Amino acid sequence: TIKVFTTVDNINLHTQVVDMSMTYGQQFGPTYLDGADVTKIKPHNSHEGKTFYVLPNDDTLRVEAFEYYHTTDPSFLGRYMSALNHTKKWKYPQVNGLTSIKWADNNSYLATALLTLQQIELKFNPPALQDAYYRARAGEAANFCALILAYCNKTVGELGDVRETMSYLFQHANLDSCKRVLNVVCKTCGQQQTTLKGVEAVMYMGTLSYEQFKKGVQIPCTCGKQATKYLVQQESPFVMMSAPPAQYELKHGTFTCASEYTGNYQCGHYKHITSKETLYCINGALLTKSSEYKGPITDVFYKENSYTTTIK
Amino acid sequence: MQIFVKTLTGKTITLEVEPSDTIENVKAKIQDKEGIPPDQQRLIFAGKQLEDGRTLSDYNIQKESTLHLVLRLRGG
Amino acid sequence: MQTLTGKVEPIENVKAKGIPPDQQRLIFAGRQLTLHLVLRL
Ligand SMILES: [Zn+2]
Repeated sequence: TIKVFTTVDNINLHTQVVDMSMTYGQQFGPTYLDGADVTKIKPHNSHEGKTFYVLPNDDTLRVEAFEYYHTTDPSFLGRYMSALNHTKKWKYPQVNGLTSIKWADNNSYLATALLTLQQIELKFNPPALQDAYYRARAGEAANFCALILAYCNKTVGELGDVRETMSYLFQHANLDSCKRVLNVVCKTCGQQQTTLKGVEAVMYMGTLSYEQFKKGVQIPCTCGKQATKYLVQQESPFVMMSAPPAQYELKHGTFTCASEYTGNYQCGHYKHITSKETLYCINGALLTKSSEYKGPITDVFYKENSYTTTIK
Repeated sequence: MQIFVKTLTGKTITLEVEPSDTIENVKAKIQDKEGIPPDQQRLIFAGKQLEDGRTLSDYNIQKESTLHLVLRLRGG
Repeated sequence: MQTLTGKVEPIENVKAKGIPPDQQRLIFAGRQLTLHLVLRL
């Protein structure tokens, strides 16, 4: 026999005595060593003192897993470990102070999400995401990227959508206090006010322009006439304005960051535009600085705290 | 009841639905009209993303309402 | 005898005890039924 540690979270370790004539699977169920599936493997001498991830098979491991990850999905650990074996081999260059990802395995949407997360104020609820985020900001982003893939139900190499990725991650953020109040005005019907909370308070699909949302957008009224919809109140640390990709000018100092999507609905590529002392276009490991930027933009992020309209 | 769905080309689709229909059920009806696989479809109501597992009732969508159909992006 | 952001006598009844029961999911021993409240909105 040898001594090893089992874990679900790599924080709480459980000392185990393993029979060296039986596989890890027979003693622990599904078992992983640094992302590698060792379920069907017999213990090796050099495994002494090593930490193994295990699928929860008792009340202790199940509570620890839920407290760390905030999911009961029995596939989560397997999907996370499968992703981590790839994301450990990616490169995470510092690009003028932000952790990016060198292009690999169709990861441009994931790199764009990672760059955006470092520029908006967000508190993750699951300790797994809080812990991995801090490592990612320091340049050790493999665990964070593998968690993003697992939470978003994405495989390494799968094409993806930044808006969708941010939406799924926002479900695991403390947006409880985020609030949006909208008004829709029809000259016939009168005025209808809607309040949205949490994730729905920080997302919009149909215009990239925060200023246009504040000024008003024309929408159909079910009476058959056009109504005006405008933002009455916004209480959130940011907003994400999205639209189907279209040519758009990004003006220095008027936004936080943005997603550029080139290509079509079968296959495209993301770049990340950020407003610093000038405009930065981050393309994986590559950085280009320019005084102006026009391209096919699909997401724009703006800083907020509390906005109240002056429209009466 | 009937709702309208506006596509990326500006084409308006007319569907027959019930308040208890899930967003998944409305996507199935768009695939009957237009042949678009549900997994590509993203339905938007006045800027708000409608989610799988919710109902048209959950979003207070009424007769003669207009939805917008957009498509998932495929970035690598 | 005595949420994910951090906020009886021996489930429906604990749910019974402003947020309707139907939006509440309760988690004990890392399993859906310290208990954990998960919300469906
Ligand atoms: Zn009207």
